[PDB]
Amino acid sequence: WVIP
Amino acid sequence: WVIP
Amino acid sequence: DSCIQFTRHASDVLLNLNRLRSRDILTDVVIVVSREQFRAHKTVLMACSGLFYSIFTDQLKCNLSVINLDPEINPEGFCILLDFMYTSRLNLREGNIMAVMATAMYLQMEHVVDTCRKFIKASE
Amino acid sequence: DSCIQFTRHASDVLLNLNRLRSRDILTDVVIVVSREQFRAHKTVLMACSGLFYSIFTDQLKCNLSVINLDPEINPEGFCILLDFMYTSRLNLREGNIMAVMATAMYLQMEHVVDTCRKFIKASE
Ligand SMILES: N#Cc1c(Cl)ncnc1Nc1ccc2c(c1)CC(=O)N2
Ligand SMILES: N#Cc1c(Cl)ncnc1Nc1ccc2c(c1)CC(=O)N2
Ligand SMILES: [Cl-]
Ligand SMILES: [Cl-]
Ligand SMILES: [Cl-]
Ligand SMILES: [Cl-]
Repeated sequence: WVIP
Repeated sequence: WVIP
Repeated sequence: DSCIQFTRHASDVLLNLNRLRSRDILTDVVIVVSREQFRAHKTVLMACSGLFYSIFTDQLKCNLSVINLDPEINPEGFCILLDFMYTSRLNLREGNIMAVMATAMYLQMEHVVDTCRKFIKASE
Repeated sequence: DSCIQFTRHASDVLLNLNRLRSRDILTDVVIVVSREQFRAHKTVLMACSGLFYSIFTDQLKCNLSVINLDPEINPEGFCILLDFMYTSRLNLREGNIMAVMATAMYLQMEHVVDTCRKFIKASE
């Protein structure tokens, strides 16, 4: 999971 | 396009 | 093999599947969550959810145009997860995390359950 | 928005769509290319091809279960492109590049046409  |  | 790969292909396919969903093009099922209805493509639902994969590989249920979810399922939680299925983006907030996690557990979406557990553990 | 994103989601969706195709699950059209037949999902074809997007948004053609391609279309070229649609992997070889490019032009798959043009220019 990432900060897009 | 890339070499996968 | 000796194939070449187009990096953005999977993302572009998903963007187009979401555009089709928004325009109600070739949607083949309506998911009913208490008073709310959500139109979708069976193949996308199966590709994202262990529960939908089970339902639509069933010899009788594969032909249904309406699927009614358990009455304990929160419509907003379902909406957030349906958006995630079609975009890879999860709108996870303090106000919805419990509903999102419970819905992801029911839908059998392990990666969502995992990030919800981690975000909850960080706040305790 | 304040969304989080699951990097591998789009790739995992496409992998599952390909698994469904291989098992002939919820495939809703057969593409006929001279003596050869290819089963697929209309939504995936539309999401990858300008030609299929046009065909399946047509009020009459959207309901067809069989689509016959132009007799000049090479089945191997079509097969390579259908595999690309479901995997992001293009099996481009000296022996098939001309057929792949002609098929990609007909199917309106601009990124494939682009890499074929570049590979051809490098060999001249
Ligand atoms: N459609 C399809 C499908 C196929 Cl073909 N093979 C394998 N899994 C498929 N889908 C599916 C099954 C289980 C789970 C998910 C997706 C996400 C998750 O957390 N659990
Ligand atoms: N399905 C869908 C779709 C939608 Cl909804 N919106 C926009 N394009 C869509 N698909 C589509 C149209 C044109 C082309 C491609 C795909 C690849 C390419 O080279 N040209
Ligand atoms: Cl029904
Ligand atoms: Cl997931
Ligand atoms: Cl027909
Ligand atoms: Cl393309």
